[PDB]
Amino acid sequence: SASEFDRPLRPIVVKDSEGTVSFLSDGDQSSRLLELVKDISSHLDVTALCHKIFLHIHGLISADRYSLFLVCEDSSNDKFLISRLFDVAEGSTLEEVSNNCIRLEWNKGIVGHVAALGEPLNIKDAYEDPRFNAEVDQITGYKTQSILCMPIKNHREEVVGVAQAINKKSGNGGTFTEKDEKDFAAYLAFCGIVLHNAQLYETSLLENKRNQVLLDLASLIFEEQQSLEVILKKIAATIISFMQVQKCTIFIVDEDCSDSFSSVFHMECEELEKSINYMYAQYVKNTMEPLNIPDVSKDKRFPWQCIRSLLCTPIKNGKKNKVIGVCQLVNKMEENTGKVKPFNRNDEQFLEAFVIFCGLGIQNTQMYEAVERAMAKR
Amino acid sequence: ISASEFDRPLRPIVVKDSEGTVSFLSDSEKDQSSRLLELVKDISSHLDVTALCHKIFLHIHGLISADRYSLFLVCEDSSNDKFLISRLFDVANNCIRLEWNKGIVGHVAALGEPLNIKDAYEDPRFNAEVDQITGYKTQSILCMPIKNHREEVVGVAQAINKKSGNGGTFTEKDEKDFAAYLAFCGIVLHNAQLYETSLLENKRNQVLLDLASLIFEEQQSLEVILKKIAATIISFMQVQKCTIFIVDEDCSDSFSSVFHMECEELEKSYMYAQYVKNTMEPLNIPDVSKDKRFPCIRSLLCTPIKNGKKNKVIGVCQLVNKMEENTGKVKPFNRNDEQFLEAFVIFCGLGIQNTQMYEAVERAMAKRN
Repeated sequence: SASEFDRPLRPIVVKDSEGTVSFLSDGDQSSRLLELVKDISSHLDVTALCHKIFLHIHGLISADRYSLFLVCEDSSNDKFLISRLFDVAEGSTLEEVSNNCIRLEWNKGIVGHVAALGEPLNIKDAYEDPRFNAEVDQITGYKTQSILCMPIKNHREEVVGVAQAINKKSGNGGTFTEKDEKDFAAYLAFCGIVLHNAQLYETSLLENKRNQVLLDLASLIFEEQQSLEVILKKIAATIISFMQVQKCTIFIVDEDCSDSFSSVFHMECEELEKSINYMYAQYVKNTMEPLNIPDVSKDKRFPWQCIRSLLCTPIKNGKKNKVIGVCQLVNKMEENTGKVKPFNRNDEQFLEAFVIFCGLGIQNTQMYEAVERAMAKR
Repeated sequence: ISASEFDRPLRPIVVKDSEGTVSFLSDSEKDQSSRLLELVKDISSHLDVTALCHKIFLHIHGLISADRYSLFLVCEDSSNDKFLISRLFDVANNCIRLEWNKGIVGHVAALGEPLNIKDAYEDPRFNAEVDQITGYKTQSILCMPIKNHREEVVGVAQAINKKSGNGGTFTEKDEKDFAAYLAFCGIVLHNAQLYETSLLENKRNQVLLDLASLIFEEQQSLEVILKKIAATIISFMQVQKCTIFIVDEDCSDSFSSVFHMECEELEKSYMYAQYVKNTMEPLNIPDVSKDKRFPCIRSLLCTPIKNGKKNKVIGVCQLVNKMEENTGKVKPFNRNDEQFLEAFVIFCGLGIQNTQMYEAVERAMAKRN
């Protein structure tokens, strides 16, 4: 389902030349340093690679608590760091990676900001920092003294990661060295590269999986193109499922009266599945392009549980001109919340590809029902 | 766009499940001590295998000092038969290709040990045909293996003929400097390959995705549709003849009838099918004239078009003479070639199947008229 696909990926489908539409795209530290870079260099797996980095910074330079952060980016290009790899309280755990996951939005927090500016930070007293949040420090009676918080960038200087060290170990009540930066920041510069390769590889693995899904759904709907009702159910069921939405509603442009709608098929997302607000359908037919509305109680186009976010595409046929039906998704839901987000590019992008086959299939189902209506004229 | 640009090892194109149903969800998935680093830094950014090679090529230049330099990339086809290829080769266009244990290099490949060669005209493995034709004298030779981290050999690089005052061998300490840098190339090389295989696994999904939009466009005639099918299969797979057999609708060990296209276009309308029909499984005959048949038709792929629930055999697909491009030369089928057809057959299944049902009403209506 659609929500592990929610970083930025390439289009599923591609136009060319009044785009006919297609799928097919186109000394003895220096010494040590090395031994390390070898050790990461072989990891393409971000989880795996992240662990190995976290491990590495540890004996990289001397302090009390370390933290790694990984930049992320949903499909709407909104970014943010998360970390499950967090030094805590010292002999004291449910589990390690404790089911449990920090997440800073972009530019908030000491790290937030390191990120968003991509310059390192060598604080001597955290409490002097206006972006230190002392809530944790307070509740657990740790004393956060000194902070090393450096960005990790890929070769193009993009920030992919932040990593910081807290409270330099010391028996002279000390700070983080100029040297101390360097060693830490050297080793990171390698990470930013290796890591970035890791992200790009995992994007393709995903980019794949998405297409495998698409192929499976392709086979599914195509199995039984003999009853409109039959086939819409599978389109409807299959979508509500993968898209995590609340309703789906297919409208079939009528084959004779090329204006209005002969059949209509609805489906709520606790499964029931049977046969009254045509405004968006008629728009998207007459407009012939998709409709994405983050929420309708704020869209000046359409006289205003209930219908917040709308992503409503049109099904064209073969030869790619007549809109033959329309598809109206309603109310994407944040995964396990049930909150209600707006459809982002992902969802737009999958649907677009999906209804190409939705088209083909509905069109040929209709053919069948056609011939069947011939036979019952004698 | 040819089956043949996908001829390396890939994930299973389909998983079949406890009981019939093939899915596409596959792979269960979501000092120069300091001077070296400058070098490692520079390659590690690269996931393009070309671009990463060109880079390794340069580095090795500044790394040991020798007259002619070359770097060799291991390769691999659906069938797991490794060669080496190379387009970076000081002769100080064209692309070398060595089979697996041939040559010096192909030997250091296959043994993945280095050869440090003091005079070349002594090593058995050497041959002077080329020195001779061209007037070079090969002399000393450092040939080193490039391993990724699991110690497997992904490439070979070599340096021929030291530059010296005293006339030089290749130093106990040149070997090291080299092997060294080569360790890193191993690992980066490997990932870059890994990346591209992925990239390739996805271009595959879009070939299918495409050549399914193609099929299910109109399913209103068994004649139309098999043309569309065969036509594409022939170009895609690079064979001379597609023959689609459709099992008798009615009952059952017959063959209703039969499209057959060869590879220029349209004129249409005989054992081999049979065997698949009955077995229910793909058939791979390298040489068609050395099996269980008695006999052009040198090479045979026959795949069974199954059906809805994937337990009956709707139909059968067969092709003749896989012929590598750059040639025309005929040639057997391999895992790639099976796999793509294994997939393309599914949709073909539903494709056909669904057209059948339509004609089953064209033919209900030819009982009146």
